[PDB]
Amino acid sequence: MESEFRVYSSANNCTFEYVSQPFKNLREFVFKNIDG
Amino acid sequence: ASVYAWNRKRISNCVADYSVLYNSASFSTFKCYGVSPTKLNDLCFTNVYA
Amino acid sequence: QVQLVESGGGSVQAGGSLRLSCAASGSISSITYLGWFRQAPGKEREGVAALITVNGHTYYADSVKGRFTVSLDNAKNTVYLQMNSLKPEDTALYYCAAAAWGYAWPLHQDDYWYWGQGTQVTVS
Ligand SMILES: *[C@@H]1O[C@H](CO)[C@@H](O)[C@H](O)[C@H]1NC(C)=O
Repeated sequence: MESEFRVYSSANNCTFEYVSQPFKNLREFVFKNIDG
Repeated sequence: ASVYAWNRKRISNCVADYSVLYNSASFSTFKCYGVSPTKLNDLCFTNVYA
Repeated sequence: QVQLVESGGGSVQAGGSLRLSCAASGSISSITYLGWFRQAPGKEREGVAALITVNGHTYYADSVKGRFTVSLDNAKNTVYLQMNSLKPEDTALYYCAAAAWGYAWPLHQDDYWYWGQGTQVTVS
């Protein structure tokens, strides 16, 4: 009841990876993609 | 790797200095086609598969 | 864009000394590698000496190892070839070659070189 993982089963043809570090809370984001 | 399995590896988001390759004192045939080796470190290009 | 004029030839007895030079004119900073060629009568043109302009490392053939040396003069833009302890098998046509693509050992005729006019070195 602390772990569940059934979102994908596919591990072929990877190109890129990136690992970093991260009602009461309001979170905001903007997603846009210009010229790659 | 072998010549039946020389993989087209994507090694990305790095740097690679070639001055230590220049003073390695073990090279036999250093051949850079297209661009001169003297202007290889200061200016780069994309698709840096090895 | 690279023009080479060479000199320093002549005749000498075996055991003597000679000194070749090869003056470079044009795009001096694009030249990365100086190779000295040698063509015996009845033989294919082979490689004797090598010089990297950036690093200063020298390469020598097995028949000229311990007797032949190569040096660079950046003030005069002229590579030097000093011959010590000569033997009469060295009677050949000598050539100087300048490269602008990198350094390659051993020397090969089929690659791109800027070729000199050639000089005669005769020993006996
Ligand atoms: C992996 O992706 C590349 C990029 O399009 C493609 O060329 C290649 O054929 C793919 N490999 C396989 C086994 O599908």
